[PDB]
Amino acid sequence: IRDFNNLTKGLCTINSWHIYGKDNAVRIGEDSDVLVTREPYVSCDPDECRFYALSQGTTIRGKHSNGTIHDRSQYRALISWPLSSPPTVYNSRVECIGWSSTSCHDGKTRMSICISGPNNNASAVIWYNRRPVTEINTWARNILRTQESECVCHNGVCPVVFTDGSATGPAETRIYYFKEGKILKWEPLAGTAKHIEECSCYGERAEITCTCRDNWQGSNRPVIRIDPVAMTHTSQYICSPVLTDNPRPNDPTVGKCNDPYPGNNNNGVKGFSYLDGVNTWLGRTISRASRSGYEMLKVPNALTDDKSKPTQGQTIVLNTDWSGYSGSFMDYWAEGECYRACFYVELIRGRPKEDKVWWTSNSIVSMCSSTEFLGQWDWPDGAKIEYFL
Amino acid sequence: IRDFNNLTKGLCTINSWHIYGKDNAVRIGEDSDVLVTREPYVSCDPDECRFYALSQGTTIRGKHSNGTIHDRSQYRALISWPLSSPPTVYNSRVECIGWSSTSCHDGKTRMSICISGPNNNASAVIWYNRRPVTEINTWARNILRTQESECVCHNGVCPVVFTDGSATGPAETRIYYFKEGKILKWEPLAGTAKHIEECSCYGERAEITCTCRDNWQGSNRPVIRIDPVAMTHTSQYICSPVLTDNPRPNDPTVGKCNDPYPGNNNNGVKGFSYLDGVNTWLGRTISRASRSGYEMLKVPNALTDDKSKPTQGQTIVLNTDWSGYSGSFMDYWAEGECYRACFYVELIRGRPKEDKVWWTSNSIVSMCSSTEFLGQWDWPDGAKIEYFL
Amino acid sequence: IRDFNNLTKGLCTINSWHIYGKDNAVRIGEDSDVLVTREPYVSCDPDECRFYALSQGTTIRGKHSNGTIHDRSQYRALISWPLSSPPTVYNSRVECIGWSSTSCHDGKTRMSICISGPNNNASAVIWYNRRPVTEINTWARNILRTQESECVCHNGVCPVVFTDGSATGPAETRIYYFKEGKILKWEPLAGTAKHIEECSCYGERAEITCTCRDNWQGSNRPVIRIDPVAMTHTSQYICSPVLTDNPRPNDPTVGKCNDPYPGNNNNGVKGFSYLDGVNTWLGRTISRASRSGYEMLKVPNALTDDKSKPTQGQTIVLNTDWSGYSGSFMDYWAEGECYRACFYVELIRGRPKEDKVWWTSNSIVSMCSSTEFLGQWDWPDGAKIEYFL
Amino acid sequence: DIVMTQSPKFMSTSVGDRVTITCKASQDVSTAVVWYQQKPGQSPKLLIYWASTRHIGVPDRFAGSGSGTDYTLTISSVQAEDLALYYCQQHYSPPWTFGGGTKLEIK
Ligand SMILES: *[C@@H]1O[C@H](CO)[C@@H](O[C@@H]2O[C@H](CO)[C@@H](O[C@@H]3O[C@H](CO)[C@@H](O)[C@H](O[C@H]4O[C@H](CO)[C@@H](O)[C@H](O)[C@@H]4O[C@H]4O[C@H](CO)[C@@H](O)[C@H](O)[C@@H]4O[C@H]4O[C@H](CO)[C@@H](O)[C@H](O)[C@@H]4O)[C@@H]3O)[C@H](O)[C@H]2NC(C)=O)[C@H](O)[C@H]1NC(C)=O
Ligand SMILES: *[C@@H]1O[C@H](CO)[C@@H](O[C@@H]2O[C@H](CO)[C@@H](O[C@@H]3O[C@H](CO)[C@@H](O)[C@H](O[C@H]4O[C@H](CO)[C@@H](O)[C@H](O)[C@@H]4O[C@H]4O[C@H](CO)[C@@H](O)[C@H](O)[C@@H]4O[C@H]4O[C@H](CO)[C@@H](O)[C@H](O)[C@@H]4O)[C@@H]3O)[C@H](O)[C@H]2NC(C)=O)[C@H](O)[C@H]1NC(C)=O
Ligand SMILES: *[C@@H]1O[C@H](CO)[C@@H](O[C@@H]2O[C@H](CO)[C@@H](O[C@@H]3O[C@H](CO)[C@@H](O)[C@H](O[C@H]4O[C@H](CO)[C@@H](O)[C@H](O)[C@@H]4O[C@H]4O[C@H](CO)[C@@H](O)[C@H](O)[C@@H]4O[C@H]4O[C@H](CO)[C@@H](O)[C@H](O)[C@@H]4O)[C@@H]3O)[C@H](O)[C@H]2NC(C)=O)[C@H](O)[C@H]1NC(C)=O
Ligand SMILES: *[C@@H]1O[C@H](CO)[C@@H](O)[C@H](O)[C@H]1NC(C)=O
Ligand SMILES: *[C@@H]1O[C@H](CO)[C@@H](O)[C@H](O)[C@H]1NC(C)=O
Ligand SMILES: *[C@@H]1O[C@H](CO)[C@@H](O)[C@H](O)[C@H]1NC(C)=O
Ligand SMILES: *[C@@H]1O[C@H](CO)[C@@H](O)[C@H](O)[C@H]1NC(C)=O
Ligand SMILES: *[C@@H]1O[C@H](CO)[C@@H](O)[C@H](O)[C@H]1NC(C)=O
Ligand SMILES: *[C@@H]1O[C@H](CO)[C@@H](O)[C@H](O)[C@H]1NC(C)=O
Ligand SMILES: [Ca+2]
Ligand SMILES: [Ca+2]
Ligand SMILES: [Ca+2]
Repeated sequence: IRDFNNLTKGLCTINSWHIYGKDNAVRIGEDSDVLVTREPYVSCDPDECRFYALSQGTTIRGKHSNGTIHDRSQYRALISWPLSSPPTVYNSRVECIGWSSTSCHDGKTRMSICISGPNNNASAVIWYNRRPVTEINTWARNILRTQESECVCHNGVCPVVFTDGSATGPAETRIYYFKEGKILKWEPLAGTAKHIEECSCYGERAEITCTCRDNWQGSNRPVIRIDPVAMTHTSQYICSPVLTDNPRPNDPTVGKCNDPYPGNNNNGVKGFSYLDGVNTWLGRTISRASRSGYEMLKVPNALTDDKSKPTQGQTIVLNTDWSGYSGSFMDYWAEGECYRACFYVELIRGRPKEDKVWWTSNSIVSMCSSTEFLGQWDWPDGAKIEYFL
Repeated sequence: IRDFNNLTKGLCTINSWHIYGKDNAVRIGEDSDVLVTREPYVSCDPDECRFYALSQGTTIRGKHSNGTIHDRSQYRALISWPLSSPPTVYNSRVECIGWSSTSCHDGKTRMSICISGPNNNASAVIWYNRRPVTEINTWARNILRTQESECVCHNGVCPVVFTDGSATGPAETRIYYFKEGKILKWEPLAGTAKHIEECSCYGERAEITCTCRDNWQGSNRPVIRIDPVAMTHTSQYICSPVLTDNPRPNDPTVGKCNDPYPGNNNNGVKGFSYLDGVNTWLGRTISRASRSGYEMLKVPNALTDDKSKPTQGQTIVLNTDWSGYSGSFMDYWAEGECYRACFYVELIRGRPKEDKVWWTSNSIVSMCSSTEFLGQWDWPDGAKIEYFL
Repeated sequence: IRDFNNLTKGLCTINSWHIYGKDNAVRIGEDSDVLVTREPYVSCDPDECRFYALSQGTTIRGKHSNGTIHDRSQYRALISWPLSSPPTVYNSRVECIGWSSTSCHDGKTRMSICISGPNNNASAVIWYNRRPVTEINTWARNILRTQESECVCHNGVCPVVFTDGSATGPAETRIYYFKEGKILKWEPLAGTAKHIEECSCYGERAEITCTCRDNWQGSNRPVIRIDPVAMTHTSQYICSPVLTDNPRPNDPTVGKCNDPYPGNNNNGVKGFSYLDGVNTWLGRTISRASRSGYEMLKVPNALTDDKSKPTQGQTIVLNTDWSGYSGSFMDYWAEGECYRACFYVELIRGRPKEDKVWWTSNSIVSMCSSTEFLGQWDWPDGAKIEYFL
Repeated sequence: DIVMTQSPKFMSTSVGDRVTITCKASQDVSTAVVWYQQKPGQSPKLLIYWASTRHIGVPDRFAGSGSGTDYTLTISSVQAEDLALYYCQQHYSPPWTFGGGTKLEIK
């Protein structure tokens, strides 16, 4: 659309979740040429939505897929492919090179940010309208990292959070505000979260909100609210005792708002939440211990009340199937009064758990908010690790 | 863009090099249908950049790839495919037939020149806007040859250098000036280089500059500066002792400007350089002896001072991985004050060195100029010659 | 182009032939998914040229390619694919179903005619702008057949020749004049040819000319000139003793203009010729006896003088490689003073001659007129029937 | 494997002369011949690669020559310090195969 976007609506009433799109990438990859991806996200253009993910430069079935469990290699790009098609060697478009990304569209065209390099000489290049325009070196030389999901723009301004430093320590997270590709401004992490890792975001009423990972000492979730106009921000935790990170302790009756709810150490998983008062929904794995299942629970006022519980659920995928990363996205350009809220779930396959195959790849599964209360299905990746042997 | 281009900017300050695009063509070719290419280049349109290379009419894994080491066959075309996708049987567009090419876009549409035939009845056809418009017979009946990289246009005029005659002798190089496809003019090689082979070029401030191959008696590099307006030109050598051709002698303390710095005989490799004074950068292989590694070195004033040395480096690829051809390209249509300078590196694989497989093909790797001083990674083709056995 | 075409130029001076496009379809088909085609042609749009051919609904390497030697099946369509790409399962567009076609573009959009059915209840459907608009039943219930190459339009009128009846007898050939898809008019074969089979055509100075097959009793070639405006036509033979059909007798010193030059019986091969006086060129196989090699010979005034001989040649493909069908095409929409004349050559492979494989398919090879006298190469399909075993 | 063949196996000239030493191989190795010299009780050293490019610090007086299968190291001004074994070595394809050496005696 020839004019930048504004976030002018609020969320629609989230009463159940319908299916939006699921590629069956791993089921199709026992016989077409699908690339091994990991870390998916889905982000829309004014004209189409498309799945994204980091590639590993090899197909599921080809010999170089052995060891795609390694997060970082100079063979990974951010690639897009049409909704619910597989990332296949032939329909996949490359966006930019490197091992951590984040991309979003500003109303006019799209930005895409790729981070690359060795852990202590890594570098970000912010592409905008498929041309490189800015580069950022590491500020702390320890695996410089950005969102792994859709970033969000308002009036030409798209906040990105980055983190460089350790996911065990204090690390140095830093919020940037780009416009048309250039560094407008940036800010150090302000507010109460201990460590910020890997956020997923959304926008409503001129506010960009983000749910993230406390990989340091938190089983609850640091949340960052950004004012795109003031180019300013806070961090805090989700008050609700329903813990969404994973691994997890049992859920308290009273969680904690301003510090990491403790129990688990140096471990997390990327995840999201829609924080909108009575109409709040928190996604989390069904497993306490590992990436199995995905549940969506209505927990009214979860961000604020430190004693909040579910009033309604929805299982996205059974505990006896596998889950993984999750982040949010919205069709910002979509006719209506409000924003249909949506999310994706990475279905991870292979190693380390299904170790009989030497690879690790995944599937997208994805849902969006239905105001009617629709019946539920649960949505398995679907492949049999035994046909690849 | 409906109006021809002018080179109106100068180069931007080249302080490090970020990653622009790397297809993992050979890693993907153990399992998708990739064509065996060699001699890559990358050239932009106002609307997209795309990799190019000469095809060998067969896939890496199919049986007819045996012997793709032969440079010339009536089965090779100039093909393009989107940035960082593989040249695959299904996404690759054919531009024109034959075994040596050069293509560039004039602001309005693109020209593409293909040379074809037996060594003594070879012929060039200059395609423009995907229609053939001019043909050129051989002037010396010994393997008529043109750039193997992006040619450059100014105000409707695109210089191409060709060479026909031997890469051991005196050969007869000849600069042509096309406009809209027709021969505007042409010139015999004027200036001090002994033999001119296979140039790569660039444009800044209404000047098209070219770095080339002295396959006859030079380990330094003949450089051709062309005035697109006067339709005129000189040749000379790079003064700097840092020798960029390969095989190479050791580097002198004092190289030679106006004659071939001697040491190696009848051998070369295609390569580039940005010659812009204090802001000069020379690419060369790390190996003295063979195509291993690729280094970019700042050598201030290299073209003129006969006693110039590196003041800064950047390794594009380690000496313990393989390199090959290299040439330059620039996104001429790209918003800004200056020209982001870029180059590609052909990663060659198979024979003659990795002779266990019967083929020879390659990968692109490609970088562009970052003014910030970014950290460095080194960028391997990546395939294991042992999974193709 | 929003207005119908007129043939307003004449041919350009044909002094040699450069390469226009060669898919290496059979070399690529030992490892990508290429469809088995036969009967190729190439026809341009105002915006692109593309190869065409009849498909056989199976890939070279898949099991159902066994027996693709059978001309007619209800599994063949007219398909197009970009220039010099293979007809592959994934890039090939289907035009219309059946076993004999002819297609051409009228300036505005394209027509395409497909013939289908059993030999005695066969039927033609004339598609125009990828919608069916007219149908034609058989007038003589014996394998109703049309051009197998580009048909030609003038001012909205495109003549098509059809034949139904036997290629041993008298058969009933009938010229139709379509406009926008409808039957404007039609005519029975008028003039001196005995039998007319399978023409290839071209247009210059408001005249559509056609060279065809006398499969009945002729080793010379019946030629049909059509006035698109008067919607009228004659037939005659090529006077020249240089015989272009194949199998062939030796060449006389004096051939015959108005009757079939005799020697061979009930056999032919599709072929073309540019008949333009002093600037005439006749293509023919090098073999007397079978489809080997392809030669282009300048025979000045061949259509009229009954004692004409070659004054110049050009070998398109050696006698020790294979040829096949040939027909003409021209980029009618291509900037200039005159028409660059062009042709294709079907390279046939497999059975019946290379019978070790159970299939029969082919390659295009294609050249266009160069006014300069360019050197020559010869252009083999290129595959080794031994790698498919 | 390529096979670097040397013959003779001993060679002699006097002080100040020229000597030439024949290294040939199985197939066309495209000038990619290396020359080493190994003096008694010493590491080899690189004289010459690509049959003609003198390595850092080997003097003008050791010249490289060859093509196809056929190569020849020429020494001039044979000093007393030039007695050693000379070895050729292919470097066109793996594995790099060496000749069997040639002794240079100074007559
Ligand atoms: C047709 O389709 C409709 C629409 O899809 C179906 O209706 C939906 O069906 C859902 C299943 O009944 C229902 O969800 C439930 O809603 C209640 C509200 O009254 C909510 O509390 C439930 O949430 C718990 O249940 C699941 C297990 O079933 C847990 O895995 C989840 O964590 C929630 O439990 C935990 O929450 C609290 C804190 O943790 C504790 O109170 C609780 O003990 C429990 O703790 C353990 O689990 C945690 C993780 O598993 C762990 O961290 C902790 O340490 C403990 O180990 C659930 O959401 C939907 O409300 C309902 N929606 C609608 C509109 O109807 C309908 O039934 C279908 N009908 C037919 C014919 O098929
Ligand atoms: C994080 O990333 C940053 C940014 O990427 C890193 O900084 C860069 O790191 C580079 C490596 O240290 C550094 O490059 C060097 O810069 C100096 C200037 O002070 C420059 O002279 C160096 O160039 C030589 O070095 C390489 C080997 O390391 C050679 O292979 C090359 O040829 C250059 O050597 C030859 O040059 C001259 C003439 O040949 C001679 O003076 C020299 O002896 C040598 O000769 C031999 O080599 C030739 C070919 O190899 C051969 O032809 C000849 O016959 C001889 O055999 C080099 O470029 C960058 O300057 C530096 N840049 C910046 C902004 O910092 C940083 O270190 C990283 N840090 C961490 C924590 O990872
Ligand atoms: C560099 O490239 C250039 C440009 O490409 C080369 O020049 C071209 O080279 C061609 C080969 O020399 C040359 O073609 C010849 O031109 C003469 C005119 O003076 C023409 O008559 C020749 O035509 C006959 O020759 C071929 C065999 O070579 C035959 O297969 C063909 O049929 C023609 O022969 C038949 O024609 C008549 C009637 O049939 C008879 O006079 C003749 O005896 C013969 O009969 C038999 O053959 C028939 C079929 O094969 C058969 O039906 C019959 O029964 C008999 O069996 C030929 O076209 C080009 O003119 C020339 N063009 C130009 C511009 O120079 C150049 O040489 C290359 N140079 C280098 C260094 O590579
Ligand atoms: C976006 O909103 C701003 C005010 O925040 C306004 O000035 C601008 O023109 C708006 N653009 C569009 C396309 O709504
Ligand atoms: C690759 O997979 C094989 C078995 O398919 C395994 O034995 C090997 O260790 C794996 N890793 C590497 C680097 O080869
Ligand atoms: C290119 O520059 C020339 C002068 O060199 C000018 O006349 C011409 O119109 C310019 N074209 C464009 C599109 O800048
Ligand atoms: C093809 O490769 C085979 C082994 O795969 C080899 O023996 C043969 O000589 C190669 N060349 C040709 C022309 O067949
Ligand atoms: C084609 O020519 C006719 C006369 O034959 C004329 O009336 C018509 O408008 C022309 N159309 C075009 C596009 O040239
Ligand atoms: C198919 O090919 C096989 C061998 O591959 C042959 O024996 C058979 O007769 C062919 N025809 C049919 C109709 O199966
Ligand atoms: Ca955590
Ligand atoms: Ca050289
Ligand atoms: Ca006949």
